[PDB]
Amino acid sequence: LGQIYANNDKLSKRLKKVWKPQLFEREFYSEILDKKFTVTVTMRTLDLIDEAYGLDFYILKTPKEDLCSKFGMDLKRGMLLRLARQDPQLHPEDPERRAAIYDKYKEFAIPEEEAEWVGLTLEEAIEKQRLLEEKDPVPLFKIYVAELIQQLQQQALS
Amino acid sequence: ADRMSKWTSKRGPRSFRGRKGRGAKGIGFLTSGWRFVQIKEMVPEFVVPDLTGFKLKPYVSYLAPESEETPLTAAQLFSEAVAPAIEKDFKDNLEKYGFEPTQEGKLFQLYPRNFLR
Amino acid sequence: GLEEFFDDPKNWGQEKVKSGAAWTCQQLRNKSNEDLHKLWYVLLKERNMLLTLEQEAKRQRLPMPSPERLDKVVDSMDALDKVVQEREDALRLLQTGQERARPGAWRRDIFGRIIWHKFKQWVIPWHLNKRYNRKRFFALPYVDHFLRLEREKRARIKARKENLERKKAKILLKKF
Amino acid sequence: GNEYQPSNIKRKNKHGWVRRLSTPAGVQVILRRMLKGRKSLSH
Amino acid sequence: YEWGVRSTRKSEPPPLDRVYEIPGLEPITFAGKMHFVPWLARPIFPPWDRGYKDPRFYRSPPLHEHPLYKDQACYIFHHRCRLLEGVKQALWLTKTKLIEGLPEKVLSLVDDPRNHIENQDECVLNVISHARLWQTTEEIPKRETYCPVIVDNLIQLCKSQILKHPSLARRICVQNSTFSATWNRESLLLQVRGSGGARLSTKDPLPTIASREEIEATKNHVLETFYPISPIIDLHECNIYDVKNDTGFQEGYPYPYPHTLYLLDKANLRPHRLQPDQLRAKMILFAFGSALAQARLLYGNDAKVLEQPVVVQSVGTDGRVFHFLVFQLNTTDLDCNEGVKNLAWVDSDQLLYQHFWCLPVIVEPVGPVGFKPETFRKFLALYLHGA
Amino acid sequence: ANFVSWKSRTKYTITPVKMRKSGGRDHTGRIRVHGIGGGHKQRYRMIDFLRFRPEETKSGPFEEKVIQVRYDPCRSADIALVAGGSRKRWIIATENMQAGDTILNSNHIGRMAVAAREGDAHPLGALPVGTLINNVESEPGRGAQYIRAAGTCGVLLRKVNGTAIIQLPSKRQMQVLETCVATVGRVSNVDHNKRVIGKAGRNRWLGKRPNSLPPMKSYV
Amino acid sequence: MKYMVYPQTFALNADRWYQYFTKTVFLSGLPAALRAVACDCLLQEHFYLRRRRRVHRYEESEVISLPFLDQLVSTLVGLLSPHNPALAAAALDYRCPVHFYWVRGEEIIPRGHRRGRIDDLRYQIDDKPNNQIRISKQLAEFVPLDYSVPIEIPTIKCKPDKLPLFKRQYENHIFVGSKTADPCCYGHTQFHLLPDKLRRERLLRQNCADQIEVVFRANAIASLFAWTGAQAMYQGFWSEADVTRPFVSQAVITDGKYFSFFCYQLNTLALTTQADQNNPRKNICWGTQSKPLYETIEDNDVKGFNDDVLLQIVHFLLNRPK
Amino acid sequence: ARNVVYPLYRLGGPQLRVFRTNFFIQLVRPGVAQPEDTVQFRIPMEMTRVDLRNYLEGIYNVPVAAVRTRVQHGSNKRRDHRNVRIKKPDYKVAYVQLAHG
RNA sequence: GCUAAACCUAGCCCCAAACCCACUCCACCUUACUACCAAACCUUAGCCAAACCAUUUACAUAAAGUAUAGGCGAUA
RNA sequence: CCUCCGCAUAAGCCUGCGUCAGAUCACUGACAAUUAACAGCCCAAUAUCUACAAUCAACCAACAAGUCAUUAUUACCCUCACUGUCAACCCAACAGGCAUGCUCAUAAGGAAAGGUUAAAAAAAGUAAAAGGAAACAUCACCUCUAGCAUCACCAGUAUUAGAGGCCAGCUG
Ligand SMILES: [Mg+2]
Ligand SMILES: [Mg+2]
Ligand SMILES: [Mg+2]
Ligand SMILES: [Mg+2]
Ligand SMILES: [Mg+2]
Ligand SMILES: [Mg+2]
Ligand SMILES: [Mg+2]
Ligand SMILES: [Mg+2]
Repeated sequence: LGQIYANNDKLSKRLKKVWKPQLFEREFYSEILDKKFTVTVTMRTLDLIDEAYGLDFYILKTPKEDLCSKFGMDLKRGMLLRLARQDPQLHPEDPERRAAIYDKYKEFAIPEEEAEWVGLTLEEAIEKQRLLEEKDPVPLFKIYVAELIQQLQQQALS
Repeated sequence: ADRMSKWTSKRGPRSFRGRKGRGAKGIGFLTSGWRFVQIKEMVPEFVVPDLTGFKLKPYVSYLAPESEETPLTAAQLFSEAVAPAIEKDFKDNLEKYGFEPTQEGKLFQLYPRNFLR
Repeated sequence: GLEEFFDDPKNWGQEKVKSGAAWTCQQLRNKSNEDLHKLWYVLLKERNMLLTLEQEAKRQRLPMPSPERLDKVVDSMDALDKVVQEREDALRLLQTGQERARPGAWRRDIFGRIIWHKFKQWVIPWHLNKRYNRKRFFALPYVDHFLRLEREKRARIKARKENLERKKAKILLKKF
Repeated sequence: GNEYQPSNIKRKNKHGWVRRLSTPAGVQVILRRMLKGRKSLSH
Repeated sequence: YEWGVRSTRKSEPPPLDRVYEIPGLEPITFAGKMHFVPWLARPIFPPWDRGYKDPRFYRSPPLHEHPLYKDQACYIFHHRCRLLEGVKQALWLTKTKLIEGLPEKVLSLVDDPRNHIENQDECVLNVISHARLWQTTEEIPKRETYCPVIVDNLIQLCKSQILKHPSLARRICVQNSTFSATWNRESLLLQVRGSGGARLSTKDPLPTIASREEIEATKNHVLETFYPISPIIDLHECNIYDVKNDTGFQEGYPYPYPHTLYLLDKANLRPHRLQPDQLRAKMILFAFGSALAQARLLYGNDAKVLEQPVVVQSVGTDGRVFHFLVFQLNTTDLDCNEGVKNLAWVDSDQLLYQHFWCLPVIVEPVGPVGFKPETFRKFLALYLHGA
Repeated sequence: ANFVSWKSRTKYTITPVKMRKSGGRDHTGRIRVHGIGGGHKQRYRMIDFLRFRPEETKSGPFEEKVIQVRYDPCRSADIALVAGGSRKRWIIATENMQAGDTILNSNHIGRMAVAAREGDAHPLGALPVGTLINNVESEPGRGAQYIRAAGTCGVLLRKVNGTAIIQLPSKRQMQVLETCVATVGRVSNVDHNKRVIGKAGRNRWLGKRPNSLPPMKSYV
Repeated sequence: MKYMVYPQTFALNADRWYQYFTKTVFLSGLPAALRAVACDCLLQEHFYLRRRRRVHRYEESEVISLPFLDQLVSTLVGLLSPHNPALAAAALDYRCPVHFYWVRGEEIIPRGHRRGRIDDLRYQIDDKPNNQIRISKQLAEFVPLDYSVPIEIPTIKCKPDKLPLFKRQYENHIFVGSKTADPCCYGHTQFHLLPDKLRRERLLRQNCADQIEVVFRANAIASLFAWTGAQAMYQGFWSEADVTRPFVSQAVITDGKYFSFFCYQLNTLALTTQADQNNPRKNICWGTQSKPLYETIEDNDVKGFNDDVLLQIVHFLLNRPK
Repeated sequence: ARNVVYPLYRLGGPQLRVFRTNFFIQLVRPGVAQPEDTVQFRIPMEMTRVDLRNYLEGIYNVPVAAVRTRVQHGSNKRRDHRNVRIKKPDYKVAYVQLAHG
């Protein structure tokens, strides 16, 4: 979203211009997720996929800032949780293919405690953390029973 | 033309005045032909005791002493209500002593309330 | 009968009636729940008696015989109701551990502010409740500016109050 | 000067709380009245 | 060309959030919260069913789980059915021959002047004037008010002759009586569900009209079949039905035998009001229906030719116009197109008054005009049948 | 705005439908078409322009009967209530169509031409070339979009393999497939053109306010 | 605007009030194959007729009891036509309106721009009997015109508004069941049935079990005064030209199961304060208590079938003009 | 009771019961002539006709036969020194006709 | 000598310091203050100055109004 | 003596000539009231039905084409709650306006005159000798554009749709 001078001299009308990229519905095959996605993509993205030698590398290599898609970051969390768990659900009844795919991307091993939080927005992480530490409160009956059996076991040792 | 006045039921056209009521609670529901069915169970029954031979008048005599306010905490109610049964059955399954984990089977559930007042 | 809306017919026009104390709370914590139920109806009928006597007092343009015992009966109904709520609360903390009798949640309405939302009872679950889903419990970003403006209005009122307190203190030290 | 020809349906439908909250602009109307400190935010 | 534009149709939900496509991960939705939030994902709710049962929120099973969903479509004939081809279609569905004019057996009841209410012109003039003018507080009564009151008061005039004939003390007129009768016709099953005013019950059945020479003479008659109209137009194609034969009554009922069906057309609007040919068709199907149910109550569900044939007559009206019908049901083997046929005598367009002046014109006084009492002679002939 | 179109009924119905005037306004309540609005009220009779439709569990050609030739407020031609088998439907009337007339809705494309009567509907392969037709489709199964107003007619000019060429009343020729159904004869209510409105009352009663060769086209 | 007197009324003790409005003395009392046909109608409506749609309890007295009473009247006017030829030529109106409009008393306007002015307080009864029988000739009076009777008419000591009685303004009608051009202006008998509100089951559930029979009695006085009174207006009498002969009609009113019988003898149309000065005369309403026609109906037949109730129906249908 | 959330009734549920009644009542003297059976009361706004019947039946053992209620508008026309309207509170009135004569 | 006149103290302003608020009960996005049924982001523009207006036109200290930019002008 | 006004409902207003008391051409405070039958407030699904105007409706007469309807199966048993009800009133003006039903001079509602004098000028009314004036829209027509379907045109289809143009008499 910018402006131009009308015939590339500053002494003409300053009038505003939008430069839109060229979009292409293409289709990809993530080997780690093992799925064909239909993704709208640009020519520069196809070029970066070629330079990374695959969409799994393109997603696991590119930084969150640089990639700049929520969907690409969700693919990244999907692949990283698939690598962080060494999931048998990649290719069931084909363990050699699983171990080959998992050893191809051994470079990006992240622990599972970190791979869940990858690419969450701040509100979505607020939600996930809200569901972690939500609990039904403990009925004070049980707390008072614990304290009183503690006290009667202090009196038992007297 | 007033904004300051409270919007009450006395105030609109006919269609407005019919809908809005005061704070009273619905007892049944409307049916076809605008025929109100009253449901017996939605009407509150005033459970009222028998006051015969009852020794408490509305006032207390001024000759009664002064005491100290001790609000009933759950520690106290646990102590007197539960603590003898645990002391007896410990010197010799928590549901034995008047505890209930759930209360979905219960008529007077404590959270959320179903009783009134 | 209807004669329970009026007191003893000997007391009519006596302009002073000896009534005792109110119930304090600690006197009432010694009574059973059946006994507090019955005392509730004793005080209830007494309260209706005194309210008819007030309204007839204003009607006949006269003063009340003794307006104090209305204050005492409201005092006792308040104490009794508070005791019963104490026992409900303590039992609720033991059996469930909740603190409110009624559920709710901290939400955040269209106006950006954080509100304790008290839940209501419904029959259908919330996702297909057509009227519940018209309420917005989120604030869009055009609200945050007004949140900041409200924040600063509160800060100005607080600053003015605190400063004004210090000025009054200086006047007290000049006067004494 | 009989320009105001009253009805309560037009008044609540034009300027009530629900029409005010129906749009973002109207929510900002309420917020300005709430910030000026007004006793009536709407009809 | 399909009907119903897209703007009035159920709007499609927006397409799912892309997180539901990624195989590994659970999405984070606003279902943890209990309200919409636009920066979380829209969750997918399980199909909720109300556990208990409440009548004002009942949602009935689809049209297969109904315990009588017969695949073979039954065409039903209720009282509202306005037929297309008029009388010919009811003659086909009924398997009957038509005979214009009432028989001499019925009209000969009022041959002598002894079967007459005294001053029948004055009395019928007072019934017309009462219902059509003097009846209610309104200046003109609508057809809704005048129609059943005209029919009702004419039946009271004919009821006043218990003095001359004791036998009329053995007939009542019931209302809100709903009969039903199913029969097969060539290929597909038919049913009449009869819900009309004033079925006049008797203890005694009506004596038959047609001799066996005429019943036998119906064999050489052919039903005038028609085309392109498949002869089940404007009936109600129902799949969810029950084959049943109802006389309208429990068994062991005094006054069990239908005499006259007084069916009327009391709708205020000309669009609503039945056309007189369709009125006649409705009478043929109702008299056929009640007579047929009488045959199934007396003789089982046996497709045969009846030895005691049943006769049920009916009077239908718009208010000022009368249509008489005598129906002679003598076979129950309906499905073939041959053998003996039922036979019916009609009176078409027997108006008893051309017009009624409720307000005087300025010239013509208040009252009816074009009064012709031969039609009440026909009415009173039908009331005195079997007495 | 709260514009919900009345054009909302899903099932075909023989009854008139209460329809709502637009007033020339959009769905956004702004006048897009000047000089509409404020007529006498009308109800809409749903016309079946798919002239050959076999009914449920039927196929092939089928006869139908005209019950009533009815004036229609929603258009210039008058219409016919026409019943066949177990269904009535409103079709659009040809010039000589009486009550009681029988009309064959045909599908079979004959080897020879079909000497059709005045008001029946045939695929364009089954017509003598150089006859007046009306209610012409554009696709097999499209429904009859053209040659539809009062007294109008178009002549089947010539046909090639699986293709007929029509002359519309604007004399622009149209290339349609062979197996598209068109009805023969000219549309009814002739001398709808030859008429004097006389006063502006009738201008206002029809919902009207005051105000402020091409190439032979194909569908193959 | 005028009070709007409902005969079939929920109001407590509406009887005593209607004797005030009406100027009536209520005196208690009165001045074979029929059993077969009656039980045929009872069993016809409860048992023998097959209902398509299920008859709910609220829907009952609209569906069940109304054609029962219709069939009773039509069949008894059938069978009793030889014994009483006046019923052979008598009109039989089903659910046909009777209106009467009269003025009774004076009220000074308590508030507003018309305050302190004499405004006489008008009343209207709009009624629909279930079915009424009207004869062209008039029944003989029961008691003589200007019959003294020592029991006194009630006097209410508050505004009639206090009996939940409300005012409206609408068309003042005086109507007997048909317009004045009809030759059958006089009235024989009138059959009412109490609506679903006034069931004695509810009146026992609410503590007004006393008012049960009162309901019957109120429907007696309001309806018949509105009928006889209206008849008196069709013969030209009104409040200043009072009736020179007593007008008489007759009403069996019911709950569908319990019947009560009433006679009414209108002696005065002079109800206004101008016309109640030299007016010793008053209207008299004779009445019975309610008695059940049958007791129960099981599967097949009736049980506990009273016969005196049919005899009082018949004795109502059997009297004659002269 | 008043100012309490009532528990929701579902079809086949228990009876709604109130143990300590929240709302008081006062019987006033009528300002106009009233029938001898009638008794006038000032119900609080939320109390229905049915609640008043069961209220007098349960607590006071009065055989009530009819109840009729009207809501009375208190004036909003009287002002402060600040030209601000004071509202006299609206109140509900019950007319109770006693049974058994 | 009438009308009047006088009056200090409510409070406020500018700093500093310090990071604020918000469920007695009940009701409150439906016609808010009503007990209870099948979807957010997308360049601010212009005034004005240039004595018109058309590109343009401001939104700790010190280097420094320096380098720079600019109808190489206003100015930045 | 007026009455072209009334009385009700609607919309609107919200206690605004009820009682007690007091201050002020000659409102404040207290208390009390409007009681439901009238009117609002409705409706279990899923399918499937709804060609024949109204007009005293009879024909007759038409065009601008019209304000009104169910059936099939399933589920269904409790019942009279809630709200409106007052007034001399509203929108204006510092003249006017107002929907509907009845009454069509009233059974209902009201008062043109503070007292006087009887100047001018001004307003209104009556009488007066003799004379008797001293452009746009649009039927219809023409032109141009447009071969077509699910938000107007239009649920229309070139006979269509859209845009254009056109003397005697009387009298202050
Ligand atoms: Mg009220
Ligand atoms: Mg400048
Ligand atoms: Mg009513
Ligand atoms: Mg009023
Ligand atoms: Mg007057
Ligand atoms: Mg003067
Ligand atoms: Mg002048
Ligand atoms: Mg002159």
